[PDB]
Amino acid sequence: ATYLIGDVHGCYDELIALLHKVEFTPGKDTLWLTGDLVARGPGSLDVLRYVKSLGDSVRLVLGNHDLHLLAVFAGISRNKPKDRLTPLLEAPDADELLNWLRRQPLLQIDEEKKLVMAHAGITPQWDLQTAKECARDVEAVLSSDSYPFFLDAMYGDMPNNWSPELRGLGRLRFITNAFTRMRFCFPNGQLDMYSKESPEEAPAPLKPWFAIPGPVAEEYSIAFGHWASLEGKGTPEGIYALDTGCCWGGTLTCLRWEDKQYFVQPSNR
Ligand SMILES: [Mn+2]
Ligand SMILES: [Mn+2]
Repeated sequence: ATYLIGDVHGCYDELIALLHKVEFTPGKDTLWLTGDLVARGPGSLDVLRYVKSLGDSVRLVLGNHDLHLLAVFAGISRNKPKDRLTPLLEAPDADELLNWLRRQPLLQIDEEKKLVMAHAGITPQWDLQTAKECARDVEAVLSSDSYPFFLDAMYGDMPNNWSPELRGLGRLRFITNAFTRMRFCFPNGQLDMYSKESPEEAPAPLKPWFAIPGPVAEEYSIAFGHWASLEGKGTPEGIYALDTGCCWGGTLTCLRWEDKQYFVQPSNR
């Protein structure tokens, strides 16, 4: 069976309870994770250890907090106490865990299930071949010996319009923002990087990226996390928002793909 779970954010206990609820069995089942495995919750270290241990039984995409963790680890960004990352950073296996984490994809594709996963979704300005190429570009940087310079470069909110003619840092920054930070678009598909509220609270003419017909969404289902104030609701058919804010005291949600059956685990507050 195929299980998809949204942003875990270090909520290891809830993760394990949800997986026991479905009798998740490595070797017979596969787990898809939308990213943001770490930060806010208390068990980032345990989460990373367990997910890494699953090997081929897990298909992960990196989110924005995974990338921030990598930036703290390389000395690029400052650690926030609120992120609760110090046990993970001071772990004796920190190097192993994080060199594994930076080698994971930004994008997961399963042709037989017609299923695409990215942390934030798929911008409507992209077709599938382009999404793939951009994922491969950023992934090559992340898994190279020079990933700290990339992490330093990734911060920024422009450019917000895609073009195959984009180059260098602007290209990397747009790819990163589209995959890990996207929520609302302008009618032409151009990215907005300031509104994090629910679709009903955003001012016109902003709409969710998925309310704009895009070539990928026309042929594929798309699962994603990241956008907690969506609360998993309001998506069109074929769009699955899996982040229900477990680390914020909401719930951790698991979707079984074969029957589209939802299983939910309350936050441990
Ligand atoms: Mn996120
Ligand atoms: Mn998140």
